[PDB]
Amino acid sequence: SPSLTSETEWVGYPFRLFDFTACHQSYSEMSCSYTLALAHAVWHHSSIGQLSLIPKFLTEVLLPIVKTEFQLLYVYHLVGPFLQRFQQERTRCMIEIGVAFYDMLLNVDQCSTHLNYMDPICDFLYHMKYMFTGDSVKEQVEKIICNLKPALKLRLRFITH
Amino acid sequence: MKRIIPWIQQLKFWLGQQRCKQSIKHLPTISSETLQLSNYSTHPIGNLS
Amino acid sequence: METQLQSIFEEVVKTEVIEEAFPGMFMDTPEDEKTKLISCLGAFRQFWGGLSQESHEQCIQWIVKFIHGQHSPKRISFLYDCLAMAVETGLLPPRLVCESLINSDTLEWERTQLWALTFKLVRKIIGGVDYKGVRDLLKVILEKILTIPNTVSSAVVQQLLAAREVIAYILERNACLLPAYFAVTEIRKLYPEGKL
Repeated sequence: SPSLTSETEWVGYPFRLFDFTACHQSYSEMSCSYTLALAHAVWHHSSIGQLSLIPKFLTEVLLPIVKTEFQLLYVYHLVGPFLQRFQQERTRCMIEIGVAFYDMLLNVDQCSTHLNYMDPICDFLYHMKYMFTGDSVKEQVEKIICNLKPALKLRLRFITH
Repeated sequence: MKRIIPWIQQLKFWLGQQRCKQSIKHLPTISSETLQLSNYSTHPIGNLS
Repeated sequence: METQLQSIFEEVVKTEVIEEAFPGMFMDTPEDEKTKLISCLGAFRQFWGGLSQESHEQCIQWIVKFIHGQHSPKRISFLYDCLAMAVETGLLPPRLVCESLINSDTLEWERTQLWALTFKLVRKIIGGVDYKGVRDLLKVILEKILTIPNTVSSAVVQQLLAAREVIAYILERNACLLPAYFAVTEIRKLYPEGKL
């Protein structure tokens, strides 16, 4: 969309923008927060055979179009709550989603000058490691981590252990 | 002849010790040029001339 | 060996204090003060050059109980400078010193000068610990800060605040001593939701 890629004319803290409960005051943005809410409502009710089409959709459709930081945070806000379901019931897809997260982080670190939100991204990745993946993602992550810019590498250095 | 100049510098320091050991002859001291104590490579006493 | 440790430590404190006690130009103040500290560090290095790995920590508990048993703050700061150069030169693993410093039960908040000098030294030597050790140190420092009352005296507050700079240094995001997720996990394990 123009609201995630080109115009951050409303560039309000995206962790407000993707909070749907903003609908309390009449400040819901658009399909951004609305499709985030409906996607969570649909995937919350989905069987695991229906959720398991998410990794293909990430690594085949979303990964060639995530270019800026708002799209990366939107994909994190979109998929991140269901790693509990994947880690409980089907563990291939949690690993594939972890690799897809690091790949999108690589594309946004390359195709952008600087990140304003490197700290929530880094804390999300540490939370995903220490809660869900652990150390199944070792060899394939370090190629991605070594290609990042210095500040992100400085905060992400503890991933490799 | 040209090896007199390495010697003269060696004869400075020797003479210096003479001028110290004549100095402290009336006070109650014991002078020495070598002190065999341990440490010697960590203490600044190792890092002296 | 315990007696040997006692002898070396006693003689170092007494000697360095007394020769410096009379200021007959004995010293040149700038980095020669650093050299007298090097002198205590070398005396500590000789003492350490004689010990096994498994015996590496009970001697350190003896060192810290001997430092905390002192009363003169100049004596305490001189032995803390000795411990600082003993860590800095690479002789001592910089996790055992910090743990035995904080978990020493003589470290109470009423010993305010001991509190200040101890947490000053831990601020000096915490930068080399690995991150899991930094996490356990964060936990024990928070539990040490938790024993202070709601009200303390108005003079002891600045010397009490020396632990706050260690806490601010650990939870600083640019220094990156540990992953910040570990820091908020230890904090929220100690201050759960609803607790100030």
